[PDB]
Amino acid sequence: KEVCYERLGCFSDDSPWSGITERPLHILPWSPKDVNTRFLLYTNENPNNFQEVAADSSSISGSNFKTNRKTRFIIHGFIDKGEENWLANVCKNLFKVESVNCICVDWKGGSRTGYTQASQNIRIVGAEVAYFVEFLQSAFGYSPSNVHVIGHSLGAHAAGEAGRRTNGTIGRITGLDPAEPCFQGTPELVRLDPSDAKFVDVIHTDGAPIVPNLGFGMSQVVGHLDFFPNGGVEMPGCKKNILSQIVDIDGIWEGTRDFAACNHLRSYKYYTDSIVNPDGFAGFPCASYNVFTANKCFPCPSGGCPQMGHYADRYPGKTNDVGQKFYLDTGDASNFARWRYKVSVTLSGKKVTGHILVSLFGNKGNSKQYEIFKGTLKPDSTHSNEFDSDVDVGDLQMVKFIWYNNVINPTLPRVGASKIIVETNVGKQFNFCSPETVREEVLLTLTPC
Amino acid sequence: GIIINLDEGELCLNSAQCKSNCCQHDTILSLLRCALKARENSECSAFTLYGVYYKCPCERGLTCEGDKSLVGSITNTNFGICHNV
Ligand SMILES: CCCCCCCCCCCC(=O)OC[C@H](COP(=O)(O)OCC[N+](C)(C)C)OC(=O)CCCCCCCCCCC
Ligand SMILES: [Ca+2]
Repeated sequence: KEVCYERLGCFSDDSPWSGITERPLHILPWSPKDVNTRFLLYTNENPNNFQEVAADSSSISGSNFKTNRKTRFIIHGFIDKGEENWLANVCKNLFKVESVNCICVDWKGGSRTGYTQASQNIRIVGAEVAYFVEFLQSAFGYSPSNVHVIGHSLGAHAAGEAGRRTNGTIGRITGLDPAEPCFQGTPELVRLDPSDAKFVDVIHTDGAPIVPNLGFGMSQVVGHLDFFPNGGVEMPGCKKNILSQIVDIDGIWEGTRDFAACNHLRSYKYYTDSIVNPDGFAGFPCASYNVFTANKCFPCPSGGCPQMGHYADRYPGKTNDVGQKFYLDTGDASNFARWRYKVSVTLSGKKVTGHILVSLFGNKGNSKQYEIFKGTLKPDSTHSNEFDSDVDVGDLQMVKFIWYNNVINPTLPRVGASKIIVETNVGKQFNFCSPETVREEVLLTLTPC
Repeated sequence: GIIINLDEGELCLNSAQCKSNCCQHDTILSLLRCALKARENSECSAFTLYGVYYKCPCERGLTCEGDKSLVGSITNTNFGICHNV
């Protein structure tokens, strides 16, 4: 059952668009008149008011779009509109680091309707974004390599159509938590998959099952690089009780959204944050997440850790294989950037039972004490742990050690650290030494060695 | 977390609710929600009677150095910086 439109072509409910296990219902895209896609242009010139544009020379000509800079299209998902503040705020962040044509794609006439129909309307949106990219190339000789399509959830698959239709020539697509229902498990046609663009990178933040767990994003790997922050299933900050979740640090709206879809919306908050933290979301290649937390995937390889987000395209190995998984950890609330360190403590003093904590000191800053070990503290054993500092402390100048236990032992024992070694995510190792042991709750400074 | 063992960011009426024993808020009529104990070289308040902080107290081994003695600051503004002793 085909449905053809002028400029966009025909749409048919044939397999695999309908009638597969994953997509039973035979539904067609609406529209084009109804979905009603609009390109709301924001540029460094006009950072605050978009100017609506279209695929015709008098619109591109009459606006701040410059063919001399890159074009980053942001596509939203189910239920949003392109006027939602997170699309404008990816732009507001992009302008701090570049001259870019930021086109927010609004398709709310097709997104505020039943999910099964919003999954099909995607097709008109991808068709609509392709035509504008085709037209920048025909009219203004602007190569698809300059185009980046950032699409969140159902918008990630919209991006995947855009690239499919320009087959593979667009620069990159960034699928931010691609929607799982009606896509996970289906062929490359019907979804975002590494072939729809020259580079595809994904951020996975809700990889749980839609039923039973109401995990909106997908767990499957659809990009050259697929990043799984906090292991991609459950995000820090998202398990806050409904009243402090809705009542947010500003926004009943941003609160309500996170009550409804926290994890799933965390993907564009990490991306938005990466723009201005260019080293702050390093990606550790690992067999899994459980291994990464087993302290077995650090540091980065001589090669590098890709940055999750806006600078993943700076990763040298980026298109070397499809579906490469990177694990990493972020913050619970904004400024999600974290800097993982590894620390090995070699103990001295009396065998006691405690917690040992470390603090790092470097030229750029210092840190929270992190816990490296809690257990039998036997002298001469070593104990390492990796941890996501919230501060990149620079080059290490000092490290201070402190322990405490739960039960007061009147023998009054003293424990210390003869050698602590901090290793950075690149592998820089800094060694520190001290011959002193200290009491419970006293802070042992260790100096360079 | 629900009404005790509150995670940082959970709305808070008294610091013992919070896992970090620190309920804090920027200003006076501000919603109080669980936060950090302060680290070395960040501002801090000394432990108070009042229940929620404007500046959390320090990590262990650390001393919030400022002028405590003052009744008045021993009310809500007993602030300091976390020094190791
Ligand atoms: C149970 C089966 C449902 C099937 C659909 C599941 C989603 C799968 C694809 C991912 C969705 C996507 O593309 O990202 C789109 C996201 C998430 O929408 P959602 O994930 O559907 O959340 C499900 C709940 N809703 C349907 C209500 C969204 O935008 C959002 O901020 C959703 C925020 C809506 C906030 C509720 C506000 C109420 C009004 C304002 C009060 C002042
Ligand atoms: Ca595809």
